[PDB]
Amino acid sequence: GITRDSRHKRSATGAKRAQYRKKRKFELGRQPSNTRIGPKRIHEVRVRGGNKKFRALRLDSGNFSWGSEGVSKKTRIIQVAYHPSNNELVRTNTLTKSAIVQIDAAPFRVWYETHYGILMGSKSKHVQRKHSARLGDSKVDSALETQFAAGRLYAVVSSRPGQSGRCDGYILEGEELHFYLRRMAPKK
Amino acid sequence: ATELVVQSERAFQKQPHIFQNAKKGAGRRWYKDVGLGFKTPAEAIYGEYVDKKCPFVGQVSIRGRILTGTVVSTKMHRTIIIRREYLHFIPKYNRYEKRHKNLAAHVSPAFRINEGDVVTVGQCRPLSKTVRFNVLRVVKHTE
Amino acid sequence: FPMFQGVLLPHRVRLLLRAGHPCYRPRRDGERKRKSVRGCIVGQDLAVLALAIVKQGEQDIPGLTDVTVPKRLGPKRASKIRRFFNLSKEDDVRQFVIRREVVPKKEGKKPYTKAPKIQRLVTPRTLQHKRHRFALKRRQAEKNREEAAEFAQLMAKRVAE
Amino acid sequence: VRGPKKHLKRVAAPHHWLLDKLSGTYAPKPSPGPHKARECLPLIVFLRNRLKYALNGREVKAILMQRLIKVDGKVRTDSTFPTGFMDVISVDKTGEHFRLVYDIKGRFTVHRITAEEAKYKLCKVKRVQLGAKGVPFLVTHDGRTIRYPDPLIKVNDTIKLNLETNKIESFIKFDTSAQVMVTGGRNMGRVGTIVHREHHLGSFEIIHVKDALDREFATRLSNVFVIGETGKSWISLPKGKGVKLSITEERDRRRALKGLA
RNA sequence: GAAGUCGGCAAAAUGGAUCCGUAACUUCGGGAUAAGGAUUGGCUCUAAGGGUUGGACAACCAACUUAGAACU
RNA sequence: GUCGCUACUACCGAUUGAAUGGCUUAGUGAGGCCUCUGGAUUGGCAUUGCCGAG
RNA sequence: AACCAGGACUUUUACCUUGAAAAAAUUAGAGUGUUCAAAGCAGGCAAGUUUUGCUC
RNA sequence: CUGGUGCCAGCAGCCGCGGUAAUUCCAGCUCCAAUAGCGUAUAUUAAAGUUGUUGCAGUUAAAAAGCUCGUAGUUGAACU
RNA sequence: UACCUGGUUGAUCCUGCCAGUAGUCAUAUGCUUGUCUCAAAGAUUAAGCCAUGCAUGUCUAAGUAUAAGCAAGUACUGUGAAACUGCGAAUGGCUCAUUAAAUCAGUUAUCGUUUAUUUGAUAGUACCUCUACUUGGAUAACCGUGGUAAUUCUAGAGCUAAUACAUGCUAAAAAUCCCGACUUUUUUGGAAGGGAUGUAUUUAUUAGAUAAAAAACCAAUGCCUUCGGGCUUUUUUUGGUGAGUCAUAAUAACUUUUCGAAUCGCAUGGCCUUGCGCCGGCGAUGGUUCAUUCAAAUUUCUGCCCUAUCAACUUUCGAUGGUAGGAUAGAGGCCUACCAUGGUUUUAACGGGUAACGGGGAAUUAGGGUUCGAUUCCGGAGAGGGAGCCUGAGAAACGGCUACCACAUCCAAGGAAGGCAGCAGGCGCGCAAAUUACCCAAUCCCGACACGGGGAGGUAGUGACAAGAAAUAA
Repeated sequence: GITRDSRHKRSATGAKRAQYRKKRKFELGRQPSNTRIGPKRIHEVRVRGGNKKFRALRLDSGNFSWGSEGVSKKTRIIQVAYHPSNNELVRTNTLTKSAIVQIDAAPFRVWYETHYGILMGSKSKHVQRKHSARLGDSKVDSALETQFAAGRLYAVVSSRPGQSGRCDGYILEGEELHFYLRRMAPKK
Repeated sequence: ATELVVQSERAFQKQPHIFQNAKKGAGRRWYKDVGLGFKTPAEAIYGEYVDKKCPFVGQVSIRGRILTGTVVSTKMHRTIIIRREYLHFIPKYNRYEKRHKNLAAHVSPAFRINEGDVVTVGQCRPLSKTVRFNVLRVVKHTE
Repeated sequence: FPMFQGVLLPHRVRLLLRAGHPCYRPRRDGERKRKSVRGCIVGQDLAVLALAIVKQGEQDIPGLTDVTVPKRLGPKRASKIRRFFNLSKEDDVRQFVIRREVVPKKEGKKPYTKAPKIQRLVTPRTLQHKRHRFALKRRQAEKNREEAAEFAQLMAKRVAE
Repeated sequence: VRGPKKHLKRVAAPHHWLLDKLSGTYAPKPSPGPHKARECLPLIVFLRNRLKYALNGREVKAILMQRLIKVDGKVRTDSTFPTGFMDVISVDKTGEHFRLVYDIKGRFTVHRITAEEAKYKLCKVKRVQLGAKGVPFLVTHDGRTIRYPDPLIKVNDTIKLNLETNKIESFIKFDTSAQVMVTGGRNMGRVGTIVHREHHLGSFEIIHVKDALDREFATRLSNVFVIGETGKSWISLPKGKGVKLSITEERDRRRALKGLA
C-alpha cells in the first residue's frame, strides 16, 4: 500500500536508511479522491478505530456562508474558479479546500430581499416598521454587488471534500476577495 | 528576514477564524502568550505577518524541552540552524571532549536573527521533518 | 467444478470468491479465496444439470407428478402464524399448532405432541420488562431534575453569600 | 507489540505484591478498571496472598463467584480486579471491612475498619470542568465521575463519597496545614502535614511534608494524597502511621519484642 | 546473418536536436559525439525571463524565447 | 650472494574472465486496492419504466 | 519612600552536596536452623490443658 | 631404582635428552598434584607497567618529522 | 585473589618476545565414572529441508430450535448432537536472518491522535396537523439430493428463528422560535392554533468580563417607581492549565440524520366497574457521548565496534526550508504543484567490513581497566524470499488469503494445491546439543463461562560436568 512513514527517505545527513521492517497498517496511505462537480456520490470507507470516512467522488449543492449578515445557505456549485496549489486542479474542476468556486447567488438575493426589504438595483405596516428599524447597514460593497448582478458568487471552500464528504465554505469579501480577483484577472 | 509584502504566495494569507465586518472597523489581531515566562514581543502584538508556524499569532504551542544555542546557519526562510556545544565525559580517561550537534528551529519575523545571536528555543511539535523547536528569546550580540 | 452464475465464457475460471458468493463457505469471517468455477451457458463439458419446472405435461410422470411430498416445518413468527390461518386479534391463536405423534421414540405412553416455540408474542414477561425499563428511566429523569433543582438552589445561596 | 498484551510474568509483577520467585511463572496481570495496573492490588492477590482465605485459583474463583466479596459497596466477580488505594473491600458473609492503604514501607497491607467508617471513601479529584449543557463534573483518581460538585472544589482536593448514595459529603482543600499521605516514590505510605509548596512552570511541583515525629521530606504533587486535617485523620491509619522508622530503629525494636512475646 | 570472398568489396545499419551517462590510456591539453540509454507530432493551457508610456503603481503599443502540464 | 634443486605463499596476469549475492540501467509485467463503465438475476411499482443492490 | 516580614532571585554555567523521579531478576547485604550448604522467602509460640488464636 | 633399542626409533608447550652406564625413549616398581574426577584443543581474562588516564618508551635496544610559519584542538601569569 | 618462572650470552645487566602458570553454563573431546539435591540443554555451521501426531477454542437459570436424538401438560417447559450467533483467534511459544542515531537504554511531549474490553456518569426529546403495538423478507440447522480419484470442495430443491440482517411514536405535563385567527401604543404590542427546538456531522459568526473605582452619549429594550426616566447586590452566562480558535453556550444553514433496547433470567407480591384488569424486587446481554483503564502510534535531549589505502556526501524520480492541497487516527517533504538552494561534515559527514538483535547482565578481579551477552527478564524484527489485501478496536497476521520466484508434492495428466526460526520426532551440515512420554493438580490466559481448552506451563525419561553435601570404612 501507499506508505506514509519517514523510514524510506534519506536521513538529514543525506545517507539513505537500510530496510528495518515491512510496511505497517498503522502508517498506510490511500489513493487521493479527486472529487469533481456532478451528482452526489458518497462512499463510506472503513477507518482505523472502527470509524467511517465519507469519500466524496462528485459533489453538488454545497453549504456556503455570507459573513456580512451572518447567514448560511445551501447553494449549488458551478465550477472551480482558482486553486492556488495547482492550476491543473482548477482547470479540471476538482473540489478541495481553499479553492475558489462559483455558486448561485439567487438564494442570497431572495434572503436579502426578505430580510432587509429594500429592493436591489431598482400596506403591511408591521413589515414596513420591521424593514425600516433595521436600516443603516443596508449598504453593500460594489465589488461583490457586480458578482451578485452577474448571478454567480465567488466562494472559498473551508471543508475537506475527501475527508468529511461535504462541500462547505464561505464567500469572499474585503481584501480577501480583492487579492484573489487581482491575482486571477490576468489569468482569465 | 526582510520585511516584504505579506501576500507573497499563490494563496491569500489570513489568520484562521479572524473575521472582518462593517459594524466594526475591519477585524482584530489575535495573539497568545506562550507561557513559561516568555513575553510576547511588541512587534508580534502590532505586526502584519501571518506565520501559521509561529508560537505567537499562530496555532503551534510550546511544550516539552527548552534549549539554548547559537545561530550557525540562518540561510533559510523563517528557519535557522543552531549549534549546541557541550562536553562529553569519557570515564576511562576521567576527562572531557567537545561534542556538538546542529538543531533546526523556526523563527518568527518579530525576531531579527544573524550569526551569533544566542537564541533560546522551545519544543513546538514537528514542523518539517527536522524542526521541532521555535525561537522564543533572543540574546543579541549588538544590543 | 460447479458452474457460477454470471460468467458468460463457457470454461472454468479461477476467481476471487467472497463470503456472500455461493459454492464457498469461508473458514474465517472476511476470508477471501480463489477457486475455479464453470461458466453460465451450458456446452459439451458439463456433466449434470438442474431444472425448474412450472407446468405439467400431457402425460403423467409417475416419478414426479404422481408423487406428492407435503411440508414438515410450519410458521414460527407471530405474523407468519397469524397469516397462515387468518386469525383476528381475538381468535385464541395459541391453540393453533399441528399435532404429531412421536410414540416410537420409546416414550411408551402419553403420546406427547411437542410444539415449536413462539416468538414475538405478548407474554406478560415482556410487559414486566418494558414497565421495568420505563420505571428506571422515569426514576433517572426524576433524580436528574431534582439534582438540577438542588444545585440551582445551592448556586443561588452561594452567589448570595 | 501487534496488539495488547494479556500475559504478565512473575518477576515482571510489581515488587510490592510480594510474590514468590518460584512456584509459578505467570503473574495475575490485573484487568482494566478503576486503577492503573501498576498502582493496584488484584482481588485474587488480596484474598490469597494477603488474607489467605483461599489457597488456589480455583478456590479464589469459587469465593468470588459465590457473590460474597464486595468492593466499594458492589459485588465483584472478576478474579484479577484492580483494587487500588482507598478501596473498601466488604466481606458481608463474615462481616468484615477492609480499607486498602499503603504500609509503612509502601506495600499494600491489610487494614480492618469497622462496619461504620466503611461506608465512605476519600477521592483525590483529577480534573474539574463543565460538560454537556454547561453542567459541572469532576473525575477522581479511581476513574469515578461526579456531577454537580460544590463550586469550592478545585483541582487536587479530596472529596468524601458514600458508595451507597453517592454525592459529596465533605471536601478538603490542598494547602498548608493539611494532613497528607504520600502514595508514590521513596516515601509512599508516609503520613504528614503540608508545610511548603514550590512552583515549577511546565514541570512537576514539590510539596514539603513534615510528619508527626518532626521529620521533613519532599515529594512530587502526583504522589501526594490528602487524607484529613491537622490532628484529625479522616481515615484509620494502619500500624506505624507513616513515621518511617529506620533500619536501626526496626532492629532494636525487633530485638525488644523478641523474648517472652 | 559473412557460412561468400584473399579480404565485410559493395550494400545495409547509425545519423538532427534535448535530457542522463561515458572506460583503458595520456604529453593532463585530450580520448569524447567514447561506449551505452530516453524523448521528439498536433491542440489547449501554465509559469518565468524585456522595451517606451497616464494619473505603490499602468490601459496600451511594440517582442521573441525557455521550461512544464493536460488532452488527443 | 649466484646459479643448480625441492615443497609452499602472495601479486600481476593475456585469456577482449565467470559466477554468487546485492546497487542500478531500459522494457515488460501477475495480483490485490481505489476509480469509470458494465448489467445472469433480483428488486416497490394485470400495469409501466423509474432509486437501485448487483 | 525605606523600616520590618513573606513569594521569585544562577545573567549563564561547569564543579560539589542533597532531594525528587525511575522494572524485576542480578550483586553487596539485613533477618530467618532448606538437619549444614548451594537454596528459599519463609516463619515463630507451646511441651503441664495439645490449646475455635496471636506475633514478626 | 631394573630389563629392551641406541643422535635411530622417539620424545619434546620452552630449554633440552637420545652416537651401550638413557633419572626425559618403552616395560615393571615406588612416589607426587587432583579426585568421581583428571587431561587435551580452542576463544577470553590476569600475567601485560608488552597499549601505559592511573601507568610505557623515543642518545646508543623499535621510535623527535631537515627547519620554520600557523588554523581547528589542547593549555592558558597575578589581583576584585 | 596488588604474586611469578624457564629461554639470546664464555659469563653479566637491560630492551624485547616465545613458552610455562591460574580463572571462565566456556564449548568440544580422550580416559574413567557409586549417591542425593538443583539448573540448563540443534544458538555457534544450513533463518537448510521435513514424514507423522498435537499445539485455539469457548454456554451460564439467563441469544436463537419440533434433529425424523434420549431417560420422562395439546406455544416450549428436562437432557442433549450439530448449526446460526458473540468473543478470542493480533495472547502465548520459537529464532536472531536483516539491522550502524538504526534497534536499544535513561529522560520528555502528544495544546499533534486512535482504542473492543473493564470502571463512573450519560438518554421523557423522532413521529401524526389517518403511525399494526409487538415488525418484513431469505437462510443456516433439518428433510430429499448430484458432480469430482482425492481436499475441512459444495450447487441445485422444500421449509423455519435471532441480541446477525432492514425499518419504526412507545412518555406525559410543559417553555421559547417559525407560519399567523387578529394586529397602535394595548409602556418598547404579541398571540389563539400548527410544527420544530433531543442528539450527532460539517461550515461561518459571537459570548467566553472578573487586581479593583469615579464620569459625557447614541440603537434594540429587562424591574417599573412617582415616565424626571431612574436604571443595582446584578439577568450581564459560567470553568481550568504555564500557554490554545480549550471547555461551554448561542446564532444562520447542511447532512444517503450516527444514537435514541421491536432482548432475556429468578422470585405469583398487592387489590376492585372482576376484565384474568393494573401491578412488584433482584440480575444478564446490547447501545449514544464523555472521562478512566488496558494498548498502539509517533516524538524532545544524550549515549552505540573497527576502518581515511572511504574526503566530501545528498540535490533526477525530494535532498534543505516556505506556501497551498491531498492522504493518515493524528504531527510531518508522507505525497503532490509552485517557490528559493539549501542540509551534514577532520567534534569524522558519506562509504565499507561486522566472523553485530540491543539492554538489565556475565567472566577476570587492589584501584583503573579488558572480554562476552545466541540464552529463564524488557524492548525490536521474522515466520523460505519480497509484494498486496479482507475481517477485526487492534494484523501488512502467514497453525488468514492473493500474485510471482526457489524447493518439494498426489495426479485418470482435467486438476488440487504447502511452509515445524511452535511441542516431540526425521535427513543433511556438522567438533558440538535429549522422549515421536504424562497432566491441566499448581501459575496464569482465552471463552457465552463456578464445570471447557491451553506441546503456555507443570511432571517425569537419556545424558559425563553447571552448581551444593559426603560413601570407598574403622
